[PDB]
Amino acid sequence: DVQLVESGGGLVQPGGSRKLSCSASGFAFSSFGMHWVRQAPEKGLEWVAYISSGSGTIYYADTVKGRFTISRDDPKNTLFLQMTSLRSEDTAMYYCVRSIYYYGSSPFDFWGGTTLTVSDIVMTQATSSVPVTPGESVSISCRSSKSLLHSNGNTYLYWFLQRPGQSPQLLIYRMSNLASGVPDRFSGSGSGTAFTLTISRLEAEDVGVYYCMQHLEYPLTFGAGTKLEL
Amino acid sequence: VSKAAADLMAYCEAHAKEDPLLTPVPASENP
Amino acid sequence: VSAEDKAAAERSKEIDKCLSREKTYVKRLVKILLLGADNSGKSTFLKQMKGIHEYDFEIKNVPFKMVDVGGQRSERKRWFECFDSVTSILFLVDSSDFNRLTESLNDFETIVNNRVFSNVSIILFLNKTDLLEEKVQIVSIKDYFLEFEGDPHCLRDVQKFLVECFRNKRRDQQQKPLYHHFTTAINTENARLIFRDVKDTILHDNLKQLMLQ
Amino acid sequence: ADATLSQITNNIDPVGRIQMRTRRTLRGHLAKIYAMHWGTDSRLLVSASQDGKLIIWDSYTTNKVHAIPLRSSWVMTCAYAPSGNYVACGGLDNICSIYNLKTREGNVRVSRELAGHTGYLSCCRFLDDNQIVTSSGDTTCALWDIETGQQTTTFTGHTGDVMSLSLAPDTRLFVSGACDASAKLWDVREGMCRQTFTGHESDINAICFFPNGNAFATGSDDATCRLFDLRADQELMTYSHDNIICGITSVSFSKSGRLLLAGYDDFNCNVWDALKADRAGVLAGHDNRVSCLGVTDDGMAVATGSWDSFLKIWN
Amino acid sequence: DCLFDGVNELMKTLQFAVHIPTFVLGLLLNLLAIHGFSTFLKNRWPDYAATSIYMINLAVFDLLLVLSLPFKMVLSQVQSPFPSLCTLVECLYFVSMYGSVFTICFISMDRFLAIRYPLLVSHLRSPRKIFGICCTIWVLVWTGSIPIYSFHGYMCFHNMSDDTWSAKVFFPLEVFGFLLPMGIMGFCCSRSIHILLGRRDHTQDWVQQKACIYSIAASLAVFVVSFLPVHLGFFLQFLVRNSFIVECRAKQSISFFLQLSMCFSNVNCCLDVFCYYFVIKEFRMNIRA
Ligand SMILES: CCCCCCCCCCCCCCCC(=O)OC[C@@H](O)COP(=O)(O)O[C@@H]1[C@H](O)[C@H](O)[C@@H](O)[C@H](O)[C@H]1O
Ligand SMILES: *[C@@H]1O[C@H](CO)[C@@H](O)[C@H](O)[C@H]1NC(C)=O
Repeated sequence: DVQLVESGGGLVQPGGSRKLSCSASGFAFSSFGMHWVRQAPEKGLEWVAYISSGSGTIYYADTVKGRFTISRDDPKNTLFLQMTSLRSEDTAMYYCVRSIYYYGSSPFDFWGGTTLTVSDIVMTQATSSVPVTPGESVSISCRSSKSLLHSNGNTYLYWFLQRPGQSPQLLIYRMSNLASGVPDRFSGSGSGTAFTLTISRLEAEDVGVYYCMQHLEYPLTFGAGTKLEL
Repeated sequence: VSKAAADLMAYCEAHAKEDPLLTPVPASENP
Repeated sequence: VSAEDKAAAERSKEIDKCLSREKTYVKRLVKILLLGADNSGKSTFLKQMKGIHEYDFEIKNVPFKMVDVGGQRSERKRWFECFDSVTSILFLVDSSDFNRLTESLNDFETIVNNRVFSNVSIILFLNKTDLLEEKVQIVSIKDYFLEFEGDPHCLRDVQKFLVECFRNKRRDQQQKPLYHHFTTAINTENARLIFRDVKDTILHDNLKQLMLQ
Repeated sequence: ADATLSQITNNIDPVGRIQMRTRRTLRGHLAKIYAMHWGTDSRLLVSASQDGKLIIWDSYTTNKVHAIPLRSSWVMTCAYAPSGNYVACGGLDNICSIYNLKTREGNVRVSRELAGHTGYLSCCRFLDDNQIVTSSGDTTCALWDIETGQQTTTFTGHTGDVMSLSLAPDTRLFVSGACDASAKLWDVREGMCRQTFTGHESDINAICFFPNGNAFATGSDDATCRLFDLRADQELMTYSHDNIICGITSVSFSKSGRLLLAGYDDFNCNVWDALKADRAGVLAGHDNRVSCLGVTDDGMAVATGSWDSFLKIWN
Repeated sequence: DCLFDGVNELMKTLQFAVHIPTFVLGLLLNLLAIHGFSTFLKNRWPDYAATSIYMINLAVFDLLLVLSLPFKMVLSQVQSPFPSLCTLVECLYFVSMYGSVFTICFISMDRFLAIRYPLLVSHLRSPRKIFGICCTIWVLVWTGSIPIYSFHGYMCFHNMSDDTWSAKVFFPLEVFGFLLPMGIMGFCCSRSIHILLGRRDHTQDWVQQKACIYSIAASLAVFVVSFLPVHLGFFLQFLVRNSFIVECRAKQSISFFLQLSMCFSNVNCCLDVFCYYFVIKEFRMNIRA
């Protein structure tokens, strides 16, 4: 089974350096690009860095540019993130995210979990929380600055869900396709500049924080967290 | 034999509108 | 070309690099197709050194692949066209055998006279030659071959007559050379002969490529 | 027989010359190309090369999405599942390999290894996600379910080796050509032959179904193609030329059936007009004998595969 | 004193009698050889492209020499008021000659390499290496040729300077234009012939290569009859320019021999079409239809 396990975190004094490691057991790590996505306490997700399958193309975030290094060890099946000159704003909950890019592929599916504490398309959801009684379809809306519709017919919008105390999991990839192992109640639709998420039924499993992300260009910007709860 | 040939011609004429190879597709519409 | 199409292009580049990394091996590979008979001793010859078998080995830093199609071989040209790229065709026969000589000669004539293998050299092996002298001493040659001329009890004459009869089945001589060998069932020097014949075939190919004539 | 097809079609205007150009060329294989199949999305195609390789491409952008090594190098056919999850292959190893492309591991592994055919596999075409129809050189065809792998029904009656197999649009009947200069129409649900046709004088190398499912054109090694009708139970028309003295390796029909594409052994392909029984186009650009030829589902592009280790997309 | 009026009076008419039909035949012969082999570069590339490269190189060197012939023909009797036309004609003449020589030597070397090690050259043999080798042949010929004719100049191909016939400029010419190429030709032909004749024990079918054991035996022959007397005359003339041979009735004979050998070496541009281009069966079927 797929299993990404991250370690190397802890408490770091300001201005220090550290290394975060991630084992990638249970799948072909050589054919999957890897992303680092952190989450500040009581905040949303923000992309950090990305490395391709062949370690040819490497991308960073403007906040961590020139400060963070991302490396891949294919023979050992491991991902490394080296951080230096840390600041108090680096406290987050880092996650290693799988990806793979071909025709019909579904990137950003499997995540992990690790904790680190230190002593551009605009995507946001204005609705902080949407309380709703179970039994009726619930709609979640996410706003974007540019248009995610591409000349080839692709709309790079990603719908993820994070349950309390858990890790985010991919609900919908490319704004119209559901990830494997998901209930059929979830659906997604929308225009080039507007998108919507529909949930047919609500259960104890469906309560959580919903996030919207764009993959049109780097850096990948997340939306706001819609707290769907009963 | 004649009925089969007539049916073949009728089917060919009915679906002759949607043959991208028969009618040169415009470059903008060309995949 | 979006941010995800660039990654797909990079993956395609990696795949193409992987394919091109092994393009030297396919050129360096030397293919020999085995077309022996049941009584020829093909199994013993293979053990010394439709079930399709492939034996891959290395001789003098040269990769050799022997394709054994024993059990079922079709006469359709589509089946035979799959082996038009092999370097050599090895034909194994039983020299000591008497009644099977005509059938093996017919098989050799059918194999050689096909246009599919016009660019493939033919190697001939005559196994179990240690019993050939005893067989020719017990029973002469002229009895089983009216056209034979010479001493029926001379081993060299018998070998020469067999070689001539085998080579007479070649309708065309200009295409590729035809070779021959005489080995027993216990010797372990057939690999050197195979390598020498492969080198001779390669030299002939280079001569034809050089357009020296 | 009362009126010939040519007599009725004489009133139809000729199509005229059609020029089809190579939009993109697919390269990367290291040996001869023996088969290809068009995916249901009309963008993904799978091809088999005698270096023991299977490649699934992106025909729109010439992008290599999948590259699968094969256990046996001597492979003669390949197939694509209608749903797009599995790919079939077969050859001289008398085994049909089904590969699954949607593994959670991220790679492609062989889903199943069907065995039971005495001779080499000469054609495999998927019926659904859990069924497949195969033909072998042991002069018989078979129906397999990939859930268990047992021969649900074995179709026997062919004298020579079966060469090509095509399935009807309704996936209820099919037709197979063999080396006995005859073509047999078999029923999947029933399991015995109903119609047999003998018009050719040599080995039939390819067969395909008309889009309406009531006729089929087949080519042989006598450099002629012949069209037969199921209801008429007789030969309809022969497409041949005096300048053509090479056998036909593959055939394919257009969406409307007006243009029939046939690959020959003279380093090129022909595009005949089925109704007018006259040559209409020539596909040239291959420096070797063309093996496989396929018309896409949408009818836009046509893919050709030859012995020059190159695949050409035409439109 | 020594007067060379008689030898020149004879050699002018000798050139006018021998060189005109030599140029006339060689022009058409090379214009047929080039077009004949240009077909193999458009329809038989993967097989004969590697050979056609240096074949066409040799053909174009022969054509350059053939085209330079009528200009020395014109300027062997009259003087044109130009100090650059003679230099250009001399440079083209000698560059074409010693380029054809090097091309023939490289052809022999390539044959010997393709024969002695067939498996090694079954992989490392592409027209890119041969294109680079032809390019370096042109480059080497030009750099070794220009600093010689830059110190030549009353007439054209007559009365060379006293530094053209010096040891430092004649010994390199003899060494790099006759000795080494002749030794390489001899080795690469004798070894190749012995190897091709030793195929009898490998396979009785050696008779299938009968013609292959004669074409090289022609290459080792028409090379001597068109390059040995010329360099012998060069050595003799160099001997008689640094106070070694001084006598009448002898220097005249040496001048006659050198001029006649240089006039007869120019039929090698016509004998190379029979040596190399005509012994190929495919060429014969291509140019005859
Ligand atoms: C590095 C190697 C390759 C590089 C490219 C090739 C470069 C060198 C090419 C060769 C040049 C060799 C020198 C010139 C030879 C030549 O062409 O020589 C004319 C002969 O004719 C000799 O005659 P020359 O020395 O000129 O003078 C007599 C009167 O010509 C005559 O008329 C009179 O009768 C006589 O007594 C002499 O006075
Ligand atoms: C060669 O030129 C020199 C230098 O001008 C001259 O002295 C000599 O007489 C000439 N020899 C001839 C024309 O034979």
